[PDB]
Amino acid sequence: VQIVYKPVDLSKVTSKCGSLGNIHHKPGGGQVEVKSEKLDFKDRVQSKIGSLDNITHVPGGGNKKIETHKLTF
Amino acid sequence: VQIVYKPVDLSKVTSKCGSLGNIHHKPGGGQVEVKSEKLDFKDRVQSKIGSLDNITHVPGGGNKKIETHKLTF
Amino acid sequence: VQIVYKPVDLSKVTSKCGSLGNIHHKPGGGQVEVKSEKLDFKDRVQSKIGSLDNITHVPGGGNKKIETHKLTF
Amino acid sequence: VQIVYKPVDLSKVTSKCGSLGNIHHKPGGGQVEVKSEKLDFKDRVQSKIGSLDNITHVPGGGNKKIETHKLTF
Amino acid sequence: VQIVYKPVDLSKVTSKCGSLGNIHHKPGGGQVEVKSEKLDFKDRVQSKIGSLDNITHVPGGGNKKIETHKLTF
Amino acid sequence: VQIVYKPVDLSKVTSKCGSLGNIHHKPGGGQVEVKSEKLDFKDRVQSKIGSLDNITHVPGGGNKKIETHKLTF
Amino acid sequence: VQIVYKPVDLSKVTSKCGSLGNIHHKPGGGQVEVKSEKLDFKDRVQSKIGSLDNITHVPGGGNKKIETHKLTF
Amino acid sequence: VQIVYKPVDLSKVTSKCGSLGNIHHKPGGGQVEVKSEKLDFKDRVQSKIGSLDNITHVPGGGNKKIETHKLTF
Amino acid sequence: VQIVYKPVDLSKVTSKCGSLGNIHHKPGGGQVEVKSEKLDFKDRVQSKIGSLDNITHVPGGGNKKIETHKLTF
Amino acid sequence: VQIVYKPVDLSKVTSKCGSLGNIHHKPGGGQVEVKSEKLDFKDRVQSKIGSLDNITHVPGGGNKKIETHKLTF
Repeated sequence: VQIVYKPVDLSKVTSKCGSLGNIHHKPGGGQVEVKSEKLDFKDRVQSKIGSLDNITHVPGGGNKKIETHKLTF
Repeated sequence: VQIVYKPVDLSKVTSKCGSLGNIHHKPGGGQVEVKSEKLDFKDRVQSKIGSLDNITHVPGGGNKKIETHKLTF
Repeated sequence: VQIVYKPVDLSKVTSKCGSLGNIHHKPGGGQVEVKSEKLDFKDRVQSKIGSLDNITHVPGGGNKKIETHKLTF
Repeated sequence: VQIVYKPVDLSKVTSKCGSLGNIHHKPGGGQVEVKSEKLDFKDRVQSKIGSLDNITHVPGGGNKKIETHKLTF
Repeated sequence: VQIVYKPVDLSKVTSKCGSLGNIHHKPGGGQVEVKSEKLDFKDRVQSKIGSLDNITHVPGGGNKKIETHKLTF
Repeated sequence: VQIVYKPVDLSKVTSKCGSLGNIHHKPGGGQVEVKSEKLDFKDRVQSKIGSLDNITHVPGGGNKKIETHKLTF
Repeated sequence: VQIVYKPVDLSKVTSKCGSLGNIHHKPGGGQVEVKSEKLDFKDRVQSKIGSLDNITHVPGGGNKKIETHKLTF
Repeated sequence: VQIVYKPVDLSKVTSKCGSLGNIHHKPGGGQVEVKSEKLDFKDRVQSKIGSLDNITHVPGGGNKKIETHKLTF
Repeated sequence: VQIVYKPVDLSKVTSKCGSLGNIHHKPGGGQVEVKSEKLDFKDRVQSKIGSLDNITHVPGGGNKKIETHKLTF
Repeated sequence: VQIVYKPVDLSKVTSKCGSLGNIHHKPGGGQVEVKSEKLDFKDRVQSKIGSLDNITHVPGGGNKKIETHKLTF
């Protein structure tokens, strides 16, 4: 068995941006309610229960390059 | 068995943007309600229950390059 | 067995944009309601229950290049 | 057995856009309601139950190139 | 068995941004409520219960490059 | 008074040239003579008097782009 | 009075040239003569009097971009 | 009075040149003569009198970009 | 009075040149003569009188970028 | 009076040059002669009188960037 694995990555990921300018995120307030009696969690549970998510994600360049190489035998 | 694996990636991912200008995200408030008695989670559960998601995702260049190489035998 | 795998990627993904200009996302508030008694989750459940999703996704260049190479024997 | 695999990708994906101009997304509020008693999920369930999806997806260049190479024996 | 693994990464991830300009994130206050009787957690539980998430994520360059190489026998 | 001045220039000025090849500029000699008695210069004079101009202007790409923006009140 | 001045220049000025090749500028000698008695210069005079100009201007890329922005009140 | 002056320059001025090759500038000798009695210079005089200008201006890339911004009140 | 002056310069001035090759500047000798009696200079005189200018200006990249910003009140 | 002056310079001035190669500047000798009786200089005189200028200006990269910012009141 002879294997060779020479992936040649080169990829430029360019993004210039001379300006972004003013931004405004001014919503109003809102309510949340959840009601139950009991529960039970098992084996890799993930659960957000009740939230108010206000975000302002502003990268001056936010290029997400991602990769996943993987071999197996 | 003789294998050769020479993927030659080169890809430019360019995105210039001289300006973005003003932006405004000004909604109003809204409510959420959930009601039950009980539950039970098992084996890789994922559950958001009740949320108010306000986002302002503004990359001055947000090019998502992604890849997935994979071999097996 | 002799295998050769020389994929030559080159692809430019260009997108210039001299300007975006003003943007406005000003909706009103709305309600959500869910009602039940019980539940039970098993084996890779994914469930959003109740949400108010406000988004402003503004990339000054948001080119999604994606790939998936894959071999097997 | 002799195999050769030399795909030569070159594809430009260009999209210039000198300007986008004003945009407005100003709807009103609406309600949602779901009602039941019980449930049960199994084996790769995916279920959004109740939502208010407001989006403003504005790429100054949003070219989605995608690929999928795949071999097998 | 002879294996060779010479991945040649080169990828530039550039994002210049001459300016970002003023930004404003001025929402109003909202409430959250959750009500139950009891619970029980087991085997890798993750659960946020009740939150008010205000964020202002502003990188002057926030390019997320990520990778994942992986072999196995 | 409200003025807005957003000229969006984009113009490519491309000129490839795979080769120019041999060139020869082999003229002969010539004479020049000027005769007078006196003179007098005033207020932004420009005067070449007597010259032998041999030039070989060979740009491998000599695209003259020029512009002139101008406002006034 | 409200003025805005956002000229968005982008212009590529490209000129590839794979080769120029041999060039020859081999003229002969020539004479020049000027004769007078007197003179007098005033107020921004410019005067070349007698010259033998041999030039070989060879840019491997000699693109002259030029601009002139100008305001006034 | 409110003024805004946001000129967004971006202009690439590219000029590749894989080769220039041989060049030859081999002219012959020439004479120059000027004759007068007297003179007098005043107020920003510029005067070359008698010259033999041999030049070989060879930039491997001689792109002259130039600009002139200017305001006034 | 409110003034804002945010010129965003970005301009690449690129000029690659893989090679220039042989160059030769082999002219012959020439004479110069000037004759007068007297003179007199005043108020910013500039005068070259008699010269033999042999130049070989060879930049491996001689891009002259120049600018001139200027305000006034 | 409120003034703001935020010029954002970014300009790359790149010039690669893999090689320049042989150069030769082998002219012959020439004479110069000037003749007069008297003179007199006043108020910022500049005068070269008689010269033999042999130059070999060879920068391996001779990009002249220049600027001139200037305000006044």
